[PDB]
Amino acid sequence: HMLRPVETPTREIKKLDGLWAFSLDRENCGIDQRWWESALQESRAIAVPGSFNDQFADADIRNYAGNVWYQREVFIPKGWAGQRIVLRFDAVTHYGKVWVNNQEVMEHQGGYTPFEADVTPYVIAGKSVRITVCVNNELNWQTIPPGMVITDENGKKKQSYFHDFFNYAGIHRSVMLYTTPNTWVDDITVVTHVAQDCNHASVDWQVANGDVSVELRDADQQVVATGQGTSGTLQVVNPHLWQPGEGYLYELCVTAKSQTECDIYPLRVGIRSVAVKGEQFLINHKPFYFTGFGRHEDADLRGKGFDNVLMVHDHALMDWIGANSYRTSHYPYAEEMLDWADEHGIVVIDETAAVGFNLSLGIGFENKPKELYSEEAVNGETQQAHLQAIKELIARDKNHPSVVMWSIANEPDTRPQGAREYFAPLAEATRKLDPTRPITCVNVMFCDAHTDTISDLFDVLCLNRYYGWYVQSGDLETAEKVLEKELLAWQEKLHQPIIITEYGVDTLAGLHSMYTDMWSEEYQCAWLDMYHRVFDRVSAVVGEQVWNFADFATSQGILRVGGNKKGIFTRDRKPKSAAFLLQKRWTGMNFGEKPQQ
Amino acid sequence: HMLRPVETPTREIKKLDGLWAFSLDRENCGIDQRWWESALQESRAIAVPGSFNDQFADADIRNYAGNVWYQREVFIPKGWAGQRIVLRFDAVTHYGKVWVNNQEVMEHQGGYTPFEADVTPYVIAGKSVRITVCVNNELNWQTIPPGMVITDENGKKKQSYFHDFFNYAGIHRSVMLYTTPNTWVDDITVVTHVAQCNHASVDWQVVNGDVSVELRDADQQVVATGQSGTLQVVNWQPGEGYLYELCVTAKSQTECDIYPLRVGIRSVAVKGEQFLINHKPFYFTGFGRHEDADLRGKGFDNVLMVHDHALMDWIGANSYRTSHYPYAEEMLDWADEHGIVVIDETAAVGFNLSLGIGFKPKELYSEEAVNGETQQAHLQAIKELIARDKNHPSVVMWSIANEPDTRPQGAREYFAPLAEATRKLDPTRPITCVNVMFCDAHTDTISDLFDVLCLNRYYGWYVQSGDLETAEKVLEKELLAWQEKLHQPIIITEYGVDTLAGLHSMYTDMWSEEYQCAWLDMYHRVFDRVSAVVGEQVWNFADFATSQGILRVGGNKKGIFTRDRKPKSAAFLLQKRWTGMNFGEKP
Ligand SMILES: CCCCCC[C@@H]1NC[C@@H](O)[C@H](O)[C@H]1C(=O)O
Ligand SMILES: CCCCCC[C@@H]1NC[C@@H](O)[C@H](O)[C@H]1C(=O)O
Repeated sequence: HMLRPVETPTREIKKLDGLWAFSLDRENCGIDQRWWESALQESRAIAVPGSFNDQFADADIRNYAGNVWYQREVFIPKGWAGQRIVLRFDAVTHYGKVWVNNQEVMEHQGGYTPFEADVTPYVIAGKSVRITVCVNNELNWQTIPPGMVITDENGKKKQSYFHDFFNYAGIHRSVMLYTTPNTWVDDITVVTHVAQDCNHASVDWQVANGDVSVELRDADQQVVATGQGTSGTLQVVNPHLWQPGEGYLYELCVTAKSQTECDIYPLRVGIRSVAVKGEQFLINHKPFYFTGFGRHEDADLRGKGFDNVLMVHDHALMDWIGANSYRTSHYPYAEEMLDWADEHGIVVIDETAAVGFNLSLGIGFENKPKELYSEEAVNGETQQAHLQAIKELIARDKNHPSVVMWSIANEPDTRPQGAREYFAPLAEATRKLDPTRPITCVNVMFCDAHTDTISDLFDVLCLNRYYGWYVQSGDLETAEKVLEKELLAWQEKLHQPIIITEYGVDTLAGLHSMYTDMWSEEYQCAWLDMYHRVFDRVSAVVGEQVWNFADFATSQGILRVGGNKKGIFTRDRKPKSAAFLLQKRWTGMNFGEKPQQ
Repeated sequence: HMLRPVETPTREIKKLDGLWAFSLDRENCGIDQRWWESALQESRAIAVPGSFNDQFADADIRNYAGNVWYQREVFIPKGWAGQRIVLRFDAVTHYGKVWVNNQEVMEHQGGYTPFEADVTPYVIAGKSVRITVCVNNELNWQTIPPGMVITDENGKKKQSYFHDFFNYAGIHRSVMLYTTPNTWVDDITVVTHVAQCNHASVDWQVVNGDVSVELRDADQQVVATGQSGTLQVVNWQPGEGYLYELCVTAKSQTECDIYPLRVGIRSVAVKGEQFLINHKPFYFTGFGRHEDADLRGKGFDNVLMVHDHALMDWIGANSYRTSHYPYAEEMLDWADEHGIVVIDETAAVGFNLSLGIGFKPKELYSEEAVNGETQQAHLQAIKELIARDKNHPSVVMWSIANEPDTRPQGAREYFAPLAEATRKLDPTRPITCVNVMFCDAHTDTISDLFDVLCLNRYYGWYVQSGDLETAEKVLEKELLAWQEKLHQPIIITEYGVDTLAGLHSMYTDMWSEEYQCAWLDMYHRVFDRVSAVVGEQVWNFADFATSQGILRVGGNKKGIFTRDRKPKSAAFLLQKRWTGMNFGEKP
C-alpha cells in the first residue's frame, strides 16, 4: 500500500536537495567491511537525483557494473517527536539497500518504482542520522528488464542487455523523509463510472486504524459529495468530465479520524470512462485518436535523473507539436510526469520495464541461451518478478486519470511456444489487478500477423513497425505496400484497435539529401508522411506514436551513431525538420479525432 | 550582513521544489490590480530555480521585457511556532518584490545576490501561505549591469544592453525558508594570517547572546577556542584545499543558537611580478566561465556543477574567474572545499559603448549615462558581493568591474572612490578591474588603482584576423610594454577564438578547431616569454547563449567545450599544457 506524499497533517523534508558522498566498489568489499558503519572513504560529491554514469565524464564510472555507495548525513527535524516518519525512495535504478545509521531498513529490486520504510524506532528526532545506500546496476534473467553479466578473465564485470537505451543507474529520482500522524491514510482506490456524460458516480475503497469520511471538493473547492466507510462507496454525481483536451480534476479528500488525532489525504480525481469496443478506443464513450510519442527519461549529463526544467520544456514542445498522448517507453516514468498528465489531460499508455524479452533484435557478427523461454533464460522466477513489476506499477498509478492503458511488455519474441505460456498468466493477473483499464503488449516487427502468438490475450494491439528502415531500406514504394498489407492483416485477424506505438527513422540533424535517402532530414519527413497516408486508410488504426521524441543514449555499437537518432528533437531539444511536419498534421486535425483522409 | 543557512539549531525547507504558477504581465496591470490578492490565473507551471526565458520554447516569453509573476503556496511546518523564520531568495535576476499573503515582505535590485526577510508576524504555523514574487528583467543606466530600454511605436519594449551574454532572468537560484532561535547569529567575519609553520586567525562574530567559538578540525577535534573578537595561533593550499571549522555559539540563558562555518588558513599577497598564495609564487590556470546551460538558462543545477568540475579537474585548470557576475554560492563552497582558486567578480559589465557590431549617449561618463546614482548602485553591488563572499577562502581576488572604457575623461572620477572604498571594504583580498583590448598600454587611464591588472586580449581574432605571425608580434610587444609600464603581476582573464565544433581546415582558417589549437599555442608560447604574467584563463570554458547578431552563430562559440559540454580538439591541447606543468608553476 503506497501513496504519493503531500501536505498538512503530513510533511516532507526531502534529501533530494543536494550532493551525496559517492564511491565505487571494484572488488565488492563494501558489504564485508560494512561501509554503512562509518562515513565513507574515497568519497566524491555526486548530485541526487541523477544517474552516476554521465556525471564525471569518465568512461570507467560510466561503464561500471557492480555496487556503488551513496551516503549523506541529515538533521531529523525536531517538531517530529510525536508523528510517524517514513523514508521514501522514489526510484533507485535496479537495486538498492539502505542503512539508517547501522540499521538496514529497506531493500528493493526494481529501478523505476518507489519504496519506503517507516523509520520511527531507528532515529532520534531533533538530531542527525547518517543514510547509506548500496546501489546495484546489474541485470540477470530474473530482473525486469533482463540482462546478462559478463565477467572477463580479470573479474571486470561488463553488463550486456537486450534493449536499446543505455543502462543508466543510480538514484534517479526523489529521496525524502515524510511524516504522517500515527493514524493515517495508507492506500486509496478510486473508480469512475459515466453513462450519458452528465450522470455518474465515483466508487471508492480506502485503507489504517482510522474511521474515514471523504469529501469530493470542486476545482472551486465547493463540496458536492460526501461518504464514510473504510470499505468505500459510490458517490453519485452530475459532473464535468475529465476530457483529453482539458483534463478537469475534482479533488477527493479522505479524512482518517481516530478519536484523538486525525490525518487527511488529498487525492485528485478525473471523472472519465475508458473502454474498448470493436476497433475503437473510447474515453467517455467517444472514439479517441492517439497522437504523440514514445519518450525516454534521458537527457544530457543527468542520464535518467528527473529534472523539473526538462519536464516543463518537453511538455511545452509536445503541446506545441500537437501531441495528445504518450507512452512511458520501457519503464515507469517519474510520477511528476503522470501528475502533469492529469492536470493537462494528456492520455498516457503506462508501461512496465519488461523490455528485452527477445534475443533476435541484435547487431551482427558476435553465446546466448538458445531457448528464450526455458530454465536458463526467461523462466518461472522471471514470471514472478514480472508479475511483481506489474503489481508495483499498478499500485502506484491506479488512480491517475491520465493513465488510460497498461503495457505489460515491449517487443517480446512471441514465436516460440512458451511465449504464450509465459504471458497468458500475466495477462490474466493484470486484468484482475485492474479491471477498469484495457491491457496491451507492444509487438515487434518480425512477429507478423501470421506468426504472432499472444496478441489475442490483450485488448489493444500496439505495433512497432519499421518498414522502409530495417527492411526494404530506402524503399518507400515497397515499404508502403508491406505496411498496408500487414495492417489490414492485423485488423482482419483481431478486429482490435491498432495503435502504432513505434514508427521512426534515424536522422542526423543537418544531414540533407536531394535524394530521399536514409539518415537525412528529407527521408525522415517522407517516411513519416508515407506511414501517415497508410494509417489514414485503415479503419482500425486509432493511434500513432512516432518512435522517439528526442535522441537518446544507447550502448555502443555499429547501429548507433552516438545513440539512437530517431528523435524528432535532438538530445538538447532542437527540432529536426520533421517536427514541423508533425506540427502540421497534429494541429491541423480535429482534436482527438482520426484524420478524415 | 549575510550568510548561507545551515541546520543545527536553524532549519530549512526549500521551496525549490520547482513548480510554481507563472505568468507574464503584458499590459502591466498586475501591480495595479494586486494580483498577489488572488492566485494568479491565466497561469502556467514553471520550474524554480531556472531562467524563465528558455523553459517554454516560446520566442515571445524568451524576448520579453517587463515584469513576470511567480507564485506558490507552502505549508509552514507546525513545529515552528516559537522560532524566528526567514524567507530567503538566493537570487532573483534583476529585480524582485515578494508578498507573503499581502504583506510585502521584501524588495531587491541586483540579480545575483540573496535577500531574506523575517516573516514571523505574517505567518501562521501549520497552514499554507501564498507567496507571490514580481521580478523585473529591465536595465537602465542606474542598474548592474547597465542597459537601455527603448519603446517602439506601439508600446512594445526592446531591452538593449552592452554585454555579450544573453539577458536571462527569473528565479535563478535557491528559495529557502529557514528558522533560527530568537537569539541568533546574524553575521560572521574571519581573517587568517600565515608566516614563512605557524599563525593566527582573527574573528569578529557580530550577532543578543554571549559568544563562545570552537575551532574544530576535519576531525572536529579542538585546536583553539575563544569567547566578538579574537586572534588565535595554530602550529588551505591550491592542490589540496584543507578546511577547518569554526563553530559559533551564541549563548543566551533564554535559548541557544549555534552556527557552523568553515575556514581556510591561507595568505594571499602580491608584489614584484609575483602573486603568492601562502607566500608562494602562484600560476593561475583555467577559465573564464558563465552560468549558462541548455533549457535552464542561468538556473543553478547540481549535476551541471559536478560535471563541469570534473571537466576542469581533468583538463588541468586550477582556477577560474566568475565571469561578469557573482556565481552560485555553492560554486565557492566547492572551490573552498576542493581548493580551487577563484577570481571573484561583480556584475559590472557593459560600461563601454565602443565595440558593438556595425551596420546612444555621446560621452560615457556623464549624467545621461554613467552618473552618480550609477556610482551608488555600483558601490552597493560591490558591497553585497563583499558581504556574501567575505568568509569564503577560495576567493583570491576581487574584480570591481569587467571591461569598461577607460579613454573618455571621467573614468577615473567614477572609479577612484570605488577602488578606495572597496580596498577599504576588505584589505585581506587584492583587487583588480579587467580592461579591454583597445585600452592598450599607452591609452589606458586607470590600471594603477588596482593590485593586479587583468587583460582580455584577442589579437589574431578581432584584429589581424587570421594573421597569426603579425598577431604574435603585437602580443609580445604590448605584453612587454605592459610589464615595463606598470611592473604589476598580469593575469590574462580572457583569450579565445570562436570555434565551430566539426569545422576542420587544411589551412588554419578562423572558426576552425585547428585554428583554435594553433592560436592558443601561439599565445602560450608568447606568455612563456614574459616573466610578468602570472595567470592564463582561456576565455570561455563552454559555448554560451548571447543576444542575436551577425557576430554570434547561435551564441558565443569561443568555448573549449560545446554547450552540451563536449570537447573541441583544443580541449586536449589545454590538457597537455595544464597536466604537463608542475602544479601552480608555469614553464
Ligand atoms: C527488426 C525489428 C527492429 C526493432 C527495432 C525497434 C526498437 N524497438 C524498441 C525501441 O526501444 C528501440 O529504440 C527501437 C529501435 O531499434 O530504434
Ligand atoms: C575588439 C574586441 C574586444 C574584445 C571583446 C571580447 C569580449 N570580452 C568580453 C566577454 O564578455 C565577451 O564574451 C568577449 C567575446 O568576444 O565574446
